[PDB]
Amino acid sequence: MFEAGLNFALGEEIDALRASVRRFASERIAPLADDADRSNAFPMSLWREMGELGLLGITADEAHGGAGLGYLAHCVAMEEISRASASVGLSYGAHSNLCVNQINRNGKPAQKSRYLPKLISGEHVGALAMSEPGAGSDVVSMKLKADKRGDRYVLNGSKMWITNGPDADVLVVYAKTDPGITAFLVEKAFPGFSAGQKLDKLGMRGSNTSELIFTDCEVPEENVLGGVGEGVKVLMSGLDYERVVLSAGPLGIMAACLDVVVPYLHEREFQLMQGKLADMYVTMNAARAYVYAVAAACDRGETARKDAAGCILYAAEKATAMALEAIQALGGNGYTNDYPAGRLLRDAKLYEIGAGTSEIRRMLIGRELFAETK
Amino acid sequence: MFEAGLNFALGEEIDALRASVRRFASERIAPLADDADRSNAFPMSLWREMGELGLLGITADEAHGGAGLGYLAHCVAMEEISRASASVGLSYGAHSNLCVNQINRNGKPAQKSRYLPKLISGEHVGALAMSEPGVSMKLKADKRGDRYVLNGSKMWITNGPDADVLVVYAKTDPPRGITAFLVEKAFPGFSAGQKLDKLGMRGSNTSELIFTDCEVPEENVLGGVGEGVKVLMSGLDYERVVLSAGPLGIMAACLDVVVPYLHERKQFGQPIGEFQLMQGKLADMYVTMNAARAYVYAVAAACDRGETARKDAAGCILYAAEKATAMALEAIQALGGNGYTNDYPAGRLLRDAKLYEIGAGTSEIRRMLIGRELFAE
Amino acid sequence: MFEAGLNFALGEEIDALRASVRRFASERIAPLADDADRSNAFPMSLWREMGELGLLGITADEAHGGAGLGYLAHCVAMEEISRASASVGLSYGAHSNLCVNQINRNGKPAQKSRYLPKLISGEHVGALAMSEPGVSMKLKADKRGDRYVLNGSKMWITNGPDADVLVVYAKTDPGITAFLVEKAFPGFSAGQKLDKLGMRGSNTSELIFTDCEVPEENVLGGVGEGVKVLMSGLDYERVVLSAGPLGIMAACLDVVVPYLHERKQFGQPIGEFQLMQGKLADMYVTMNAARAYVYAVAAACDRGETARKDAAGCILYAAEKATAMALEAIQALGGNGYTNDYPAGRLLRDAKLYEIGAGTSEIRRMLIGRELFA
Amino acid sequence: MMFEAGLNFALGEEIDALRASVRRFASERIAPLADDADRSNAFPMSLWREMGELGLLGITADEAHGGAGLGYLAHCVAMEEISRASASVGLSYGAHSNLCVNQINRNGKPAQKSRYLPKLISGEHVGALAMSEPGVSMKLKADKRGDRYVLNGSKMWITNGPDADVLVVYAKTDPARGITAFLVEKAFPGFSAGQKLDKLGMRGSNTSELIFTDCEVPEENVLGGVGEGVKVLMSGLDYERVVLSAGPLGIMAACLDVVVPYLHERKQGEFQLMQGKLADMYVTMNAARAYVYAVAAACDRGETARKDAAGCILYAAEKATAMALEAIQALGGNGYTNDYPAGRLLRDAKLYEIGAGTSEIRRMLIGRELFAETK
Ligand SMILES: Cc1cc2nc3c(=O)[nH]c(=O)nc-3n(C[C@H](O)[C@H](O)[C@H](O)COP(=O)(O)OP(=O)(O)OC[C@H]3O[C@@H](n4cnc5c(N)ncnc54)[C@H](O)[C@@H]3O)c2cc1C
Ligand SMILES: Cc1cc2nc3c(=O)[nH]c(=O)nc-3n(C[C@H](O)[C@H](O)[C@H](O)COP(=O)(O)OP(=O)(O)OC[C@H]3O[C@@H](n4cnc5c(N)ncnc54)[C@H](O)[C@@H]3O)c2cc1C
Ligand SMILES: Cc1cc2nc3c(=O)[nH]c(=O)nc-3n(C[C@H](O)[C@H](O)[C@H](O)COP(=O)(O)OP(=O)(O)OC[C@H]3O[C@@H](n4cnc5c(N)ncnc54)[C@H](O)[C@@H]3O)c2cc1C
Ligand SMILES: Cc1cc2nc3c(=O)[nH]c(=O)nc-3n(C[C@H](O)[C@H](O)[C@H](O)COP(=O)(O)OP(=O)(O)OC[C@H]3O[C@@H](n4cnc5c(N)ncnc54)[C@H](O)[C@@H]3O)c2cc1C
Repeated sequence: MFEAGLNFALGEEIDALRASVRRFASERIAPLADDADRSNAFPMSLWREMGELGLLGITADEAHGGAGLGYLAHCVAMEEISRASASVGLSYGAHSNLCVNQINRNGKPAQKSRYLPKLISGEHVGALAMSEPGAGSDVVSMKLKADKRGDRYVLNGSKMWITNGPDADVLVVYAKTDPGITAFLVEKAFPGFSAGQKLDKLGMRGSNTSELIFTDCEVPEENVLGGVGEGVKVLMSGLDYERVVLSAGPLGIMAACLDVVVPYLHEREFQLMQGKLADMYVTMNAARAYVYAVAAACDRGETARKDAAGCILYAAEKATAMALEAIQALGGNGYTNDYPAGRLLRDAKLYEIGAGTSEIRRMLIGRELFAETK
Repeated sequence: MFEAGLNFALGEEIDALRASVRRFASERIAPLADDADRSNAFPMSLWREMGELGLLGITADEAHGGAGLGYLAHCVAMEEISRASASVGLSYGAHSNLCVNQINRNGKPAQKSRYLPKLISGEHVGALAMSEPGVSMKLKADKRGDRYVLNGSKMWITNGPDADVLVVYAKTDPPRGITAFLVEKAFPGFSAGQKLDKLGMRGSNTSELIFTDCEVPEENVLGGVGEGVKVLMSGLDYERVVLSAGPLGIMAACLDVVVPYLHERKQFGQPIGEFQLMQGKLADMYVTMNAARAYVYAVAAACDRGETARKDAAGCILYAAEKATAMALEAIQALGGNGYTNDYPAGRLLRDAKLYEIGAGTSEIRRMLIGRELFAE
Repeated sequence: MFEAGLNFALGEEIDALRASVRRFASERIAPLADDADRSNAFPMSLWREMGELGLLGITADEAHGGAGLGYLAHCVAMEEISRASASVGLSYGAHSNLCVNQINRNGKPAQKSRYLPKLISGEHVGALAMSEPGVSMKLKADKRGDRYVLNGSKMWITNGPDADVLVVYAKTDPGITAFLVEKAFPGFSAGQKLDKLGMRGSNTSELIFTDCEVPEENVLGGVGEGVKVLMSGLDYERVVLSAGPLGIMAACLDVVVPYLHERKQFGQPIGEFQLMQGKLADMYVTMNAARAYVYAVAAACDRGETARKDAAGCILYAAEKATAMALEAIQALGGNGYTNDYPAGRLLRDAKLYEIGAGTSEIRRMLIGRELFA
Repeated sequence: MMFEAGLNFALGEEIDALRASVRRFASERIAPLADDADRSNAFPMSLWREMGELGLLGITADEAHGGAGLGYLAHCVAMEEISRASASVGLSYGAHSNLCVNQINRNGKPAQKSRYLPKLISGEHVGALAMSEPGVSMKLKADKRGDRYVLNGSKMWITNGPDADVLVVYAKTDPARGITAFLVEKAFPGFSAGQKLDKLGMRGSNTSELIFTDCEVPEENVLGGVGEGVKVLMSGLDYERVVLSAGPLGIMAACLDVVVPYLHERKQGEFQLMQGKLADMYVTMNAARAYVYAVAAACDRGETARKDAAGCILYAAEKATAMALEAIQALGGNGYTNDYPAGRLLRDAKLYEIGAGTSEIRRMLIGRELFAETK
C-alpha cells in the first residue's frame, strides 16, 4: 500500500517477477499473516502455491523445475514475500535458499535429480540443520555424531532452532565424522529421525522451528553432500548466500512498516512525524540499494564474505529500528494487536540473531578486513 | 538477582522500603508475571496484598491511612514492583499515583475521607481518565440541578474495567473550561468497554470508558470548576516522575536476566561474558541503568522539595522510557536464540517497555513540551 | 590508501574516469590539502589543471568543451576529488555543478557560448548565489530600460571572492528570476573570505550588489521563472554534492586501516581487539551502503527519472554518516588522531559542513517528509 | 548571555557558594580569553596565581597545607564552571589540581606534602602527572644508585608538560608489580620537556612529551612506596575520571550557553525539529549532571568504584561530543564559523573520549569488573 521508492532499474525480468510475487503475496499471504502468528503455525497450502509459481527453486536449475535465476532475483521474491508475512518469508528462505540452493550447488547430478523436483514443486519441504544446543555461534564445536557403519552413516545427537524442522521432508544436516565435518542429505522417512514440537517464539510465529533428534539414524553413504570432511567449506559458502538472500527479510519488513504507517497517517502534517517518516523512507531506500548491490555482485561471481555479512548486519538492525518507529507513529493503536506494527517488531528482531548474530557479523567483517589489508 | 549499582544514599527509611517491596515483588509478583501476560489479565488478589503492605497510599496523608511518604519513595516502590512485573507496575502506578495522589493533593477533606480509605486498603481500585480518541477534549459535563451530567468517552484507561473510583477530566465550558470529577463505578450511565489486546503490559487491564448521561454529585468536583487544567498539569508532572520508575524497573530486570546468562552460557570454550563485545554491551547497559536512576531520583527529590520540575519530569520519563526499550532489545540480543523464546522473559521486557514511549504521553509530546518551555522560559 | 570495497560495476568509462581522477587527485591535490587548510586559501592553479582534464565541464555540452557525461560520472569525479581534499571538492562542486550545470541546463545557446568555454577551461571560476542573511530573499532586480539593476546582498557563497561568472537569484517582483552576473559588472563586489571550522581551502564570502547593472540577455531561464530554475538542480546539486561526504568517508578509511596494523598495544596490533574490529566493520559497512545509495540516485537521475525525495535523502544520509565516521577515525587513531599531524581532525571539520551548508539535515528531513505525505 | 536553567541538585550552601564564585571568575576572566588561548595555542599562565588565590588549585588538598579540604563533588563543580568558560583551562586545571595535587595529598608523606603542596596550591608552581608512553607495560626506567633513583626514558602526551614544576612520574623499578611513583622537579638536571603538541582542540592546554636522561631523583621522593606504584596509579585513575568527567559537563553547559540565546534571536517545520533537538540537549545535560554528581558524592562518602568513575566519564565524554555537534547544527552557517565558539566546543570535547583512557578501555574495565563481581 506504500509503493513510492527509488527505481533501481533491475531489468524487465526482475520487474515482472516482482509484480508477480507482489500480487501473489497480497492476495494469498497477507490475509493469513495475523492468523499464522496467532495460531503459531505455517499455512501449509502456501508450499505448493509458491511451488506452482516457481518461487521455491528460483536459484535452482531449470532441469528440476527451477527458474535458473540469481541472487538479486531471489532477494526480490524474498522481499515481496516477507512484506506480506515475515514468518512465511523466513520459512521460504530456509527452504529455497538454505536447503534447495546448497543441494543445487554441492549436490551431485544423481542427488539433485533425486531430491530437487519435489522440493521445487513444494511437494516436499526443506530445511538446513547446523546449530546445536551447545553449538550456536560457535558452530564448529557441534557434537552430532556420524559414524560410518557399512554402506551407512549412523547419526546420533541433536540439532536445535531448525526452521521448517517439524515439516521438512528433506534436510541438509551437518555432523562430525571426525572430532572434521560432513554434510548429509537426510530424509524425514529415515528411521531414527524425529522432530521435536515447535518452539514458542517472540516473533516469526508463522515459522515452524524445532529441535531435531537423531537416534541411530541411518543415512546412505551416497547421501553425503560435498564429500567427507569437506562440510566446513559447504557450510561457509552456505552462510554467505544465506546472508545475502535473508537480508531481504528485513527489506520486506521495512516495506511493510511503510505500508502500515503511510496510509494510517492519511486517515488519522505534524513536523516531528514528517521527520520520522523521512528517516524511514531514506533508511528503506539505502538498505535496498546496499542489498541489491551486494546481490548483483554475487551474481557476477565476486562473492565476498565481508559485504554479505555487512548487508545482513545493516538491514537487520535497520528493520528492527524502523518497526519501533512504526509502532511509535501509530501511537496507542500501534501498541495494539489490532494493527500489525507490533508483529513487525517481534519478527524483525529475529534477523539480528538468526543466520549468525550482529556480534558475529561485525567480528567477521573486522577480522576479514584486517586479514586482507595486512 | 543483579545487584551491582551506584549507592544513592536515599536514607534508612527508603532503603528499608526498597527491601520490603523487593521481598514482596520477588516472592509474590514475579512468579505470576508470565501468567498475567499470558492470561491477559490483572491478578486481582494483589490489590489487597499491596494494600496490606501500605503501598497503595504511599504518598497519601497518614490522616486518611496513607504512608505519608514522597515521590522519591514512590519511585523506589514502583521500580521494585516493575522489576518483577511491568504490568503490575503500570496498574499500581495508575492506582497509587494517577488516582490516589490526585485525590490526596486536590481533594477537600471530605472527598479524601470518602474515597481514600478503600483505595488505600485495596478494596477499591482507582484510575484516571483524560485521553480521548479525538486538552481539546470533548467529554461534556453539564449542570443538572445539584449534579453534573457527563457525556462522551475516554480511551486507553489503565484499570479501566476494574476501577471503582476514577478521576475524570471533562469540559464544563467550551480552554480554561475544564473540570476534574470524582466518579464511582456505581454511578449509573458509566461503563467500561472491552479490555484492550496489547503488545505488552498484557497483565494490566486497559479499556475505554463510556459516559452516558452519567450523574456526578456537585460535591464530587475535584479542585474547583473551571480549574481542571491546573489539576491536570500538576497531575502530569507527578505522573511522569513516578511512572519513569517503570522503565527503571524494566532496566533492572534486563540486567537480572542477562548477567547470570553471561556467566552460564559458554561458546568458544568461554563464558560469553568474557568476550570484548559482550563486555562492552554489558558496560553500556550498566552505565545507562545508573544514569537513568540518578536522573529519575534527582527529579523525584526535587519534587519532594516542592520545586518546579515540568521540563525535568517530562525529561526523566522521556529518557528512561527510551533507554528501557533499547536495553530490552540488548537483553534479547545477549541471550540469543534463547532470548527470542517465550520461555525467557526478555521478549516480555521489550513488549512492556515500548508502552512507556507512548502511554502517559508520547516521546514526541514530551520533546515538544520541553523545547517549547525552553524557547519561552 | 584503502581501496577495498564492493564493486558496483559502473562500466569501463566511469572506471577509467575514476582511475584518472584518482591519479590526478593524489598527485596534485593531496600534497596541497594541509596547506589549503592552514592558509585558508584555494590553490588557484588547480582550476586550469582541472580544466585541462575536462573535469570542470564534466556534465556540460561537448560543443562548449564539456565532457557530455552524466551525474553518476560527476559524483565519481567529485568523490575522488574530495577524497584528496574536501575543500577542493566543495569548490569544484560549486563551480562544475552549481554554476556550470545550471548554465548548461537553463542557458540559451548564446549564453552558453558566451559563458561556458572559460568556465570549462578553468580560465574563469563559477559560483551560485542564492542564500541571503535573512523564497524570502531580498535581493532586488529593478527593470530600468534594457537593464536590470541589482541591489542587495548574498551570503555564504562558495568561490565568492574568485568567481568570474555567477548564477544569482533575485526578486523582480514581490516573482523570482535567475541572472548571469559578471565579476566585471560595475556595482558587484565580493566580501572577504570567511574564517570557517573546516572547508578552509574553499573560498566562501558574501556578495554585495549596489546598483549592479545586468543586461536583459543575461536573464537565466525566463523572468519570474527563477524558482523552477532553482528547484531544478537543487536536486542534481544534492546528488553531486553527496559525493563530498563519500570522498571524506573514503579518506577516513584511508587513514584508519593502515594505522590499525602499525599500532600495537598489549602485544598485538590494535586491529585484533574485538571492539576495534566492531568499529572498523561499522565504518566499512557504512561506506558501502552510502556509496550504493548515492550511485543508485545518480543513476536514477541519468535515466531522467524524478528524484526529489531521493536526492535530498542521499545527501541527508551521506552527510550524517561522513561526520560520524570522521569521529570514529579520530577515535581509532587515539592521541595521534587528536593531533594536526594526522588528517583525521581536518576530515571531521570538513565533514560537518555538509549537514549545515548547501541545505541542512533539518530542511532535507522536512522536504522529504512533506513530499511523502503527511 | 548564559543559560542557567536546569534541575536543582541541592548540593548545599557551601557548594552553591563555590559555584557562584567560580562562575563569576570563569565568565569574567576566563571566557574573554578562551578564543585567545585557542588561537595562540598557549595556556594563559597568569591564571595560575589567580586560581591559587581563589582556593581552587588545592580544593581537595588538606587545609594544613593551604588547601580547601573540600571533596570530589566540590571539585567537580569547580571543574565544571571553569570548563564551561574554556575547556582548555579546565583540562590544565584538572591535571594540576587533581592529577598532581590530589595524588600528592593522598599518597604523600607529611614531609613530601609540606615540601611540594604549598607552591602548587598557591599557583606559584604548576603540577603535572606523567604515566603514558609512546609505546601498565611502560618502559621508563628507574635504577637505584646509592641514595638516588636514576631515571631514563620518556613520557608522552603530558598535560602542563612544558610548564610543570612538580610532576608525579611513574616508572619501572623492576621489570618483573615493579612500578614506583616519583615526585620529580623541573629543576632536576637531566629532565626536559619536548615542544608543545599541535592539537585539534584543547589548544590552550600545553601538552608535551617528557625526556629523562640520567635524571637523578632523591630516594625520599618516592611516592607511596617502592613497587606500590600500581596501586597509586589505579586509585589516581578513579579520581581522575570522576573529576575530569566535569570537563564534558562544562562543555555541555557551554553548548546550551551558545545555543539557547541564539535560537531566540534567529528567525527564518525545521524549527519543531529544532525544539526536539533542544529538548534532547537539555535532558542529556541534566542526566549527565545527575550521574557525575552521584558518583562524586559516592566518592565523598568513601565508596569509590572503578566501574562508576569509568562509567560517568565514558557517558559524559560521549554526550558532550554529540551535543557540541548539535550546537553547531543549531547555529547553522554561523555555527560553522570560528567567530562563534561551537566549533571549538566540538574540537575540545573530542579529547575526553581519548584522554584519561579511551572509551574502549573504559567499556572493557566496566565489563570485566561486572563479570568479576557477579561470578
Ligand atoms: C527463528 C530461528 C530460526 C533458526 N533457524 C535455523 C536453521 O534453519 N538452521 C540452523 O542451523 N540454525 C538455525 N537457528 C539457529 C541460529 O543460527 C542460532 O540462534 C544462532 O546462530 C546461534 O546462537 P545461540 O542461539 O547459540 O546463542 P549464543 O551463540 O549463545 O549467543 C549468545 C550471545 O553471545 C554473543 N557471542 C557469542 N559468541 C561471541 C564471540 N565470540 N564474541 C562476542 N560475542 C559473542 C552473541 O552475539 C549473542 O549475543 C535459528 C534460530 C532462530 C532463533
Ligand atoms: C498503557 C496505557 C495506559 C494509559 N492510561 C491512561 C490513563 O490512565 N488515563 C488517560 O487519560 N490516558 C491514558 N492513556 C492514553 C495515552 O496517553 C495515549 O495513548 C497517548 O498520549 C497517545 O495517544 P494516541 O494513541 O492518540 O496517539 P496519537 O496522538 O494519535 O499519536 C500519533 C502519532 O503522532 C504524533 N503526534 C501527535 N500530535 C503531534 C504534534 N502536535 N506534533 C508532532 N507529533 C505529534 C505522536 O507522537 C504519535 O507518534 C494510556 C495509554 C497507554 C498506552
Ligand atoms: C561552506 C558553505 C558554502 C556555501 N555555499 C553556498 C553557495 O554556493 N550558494 C548558496 O546559495 N548558498 C551557499 N551556502 C549557504 C547555505 O545553504 C546555508 O548556510 C545553510 O545551508 C542554510 O542555513 P543558515 O546558514 O541560513 O542557518 P539557519 O537556516 O538560520 O539555521 C538555523 C537552524 O534553524 C533551522 N532552520 C533553518 N531555516 C528554517 C526555517 N525556515 N524554519 C524553521 N527552521 C529553520 C535549521 O535546521 C538550522 O539548524 C553555503 C554555506 C556554507 C556553510
Ligand atoms: C590532551 C591530552 C592530554 C593528556 N594528558 C596526559 C597526562 O597528563 N598524563 C598522562 O599520563 N597521559 C596523558 N595523555 C595520554 C592519554 O592517557 C592517552 O592518549 C590514552 O591513555 C591512550 O591513548 P593512546 O594515544 O595510547 O592510544 P592507543 O593506546 O594507541 O589506542 C589506539 C586505539 O586502539 C584502541 N585500543 C587499545 N587497546 C585496546 C583494547 N585492549 N581493546 C580494545 N581497543 C583498544 C583504543 O581504544 C584506541 O581507539 C593525554 C592525552 C591527550 C590527548
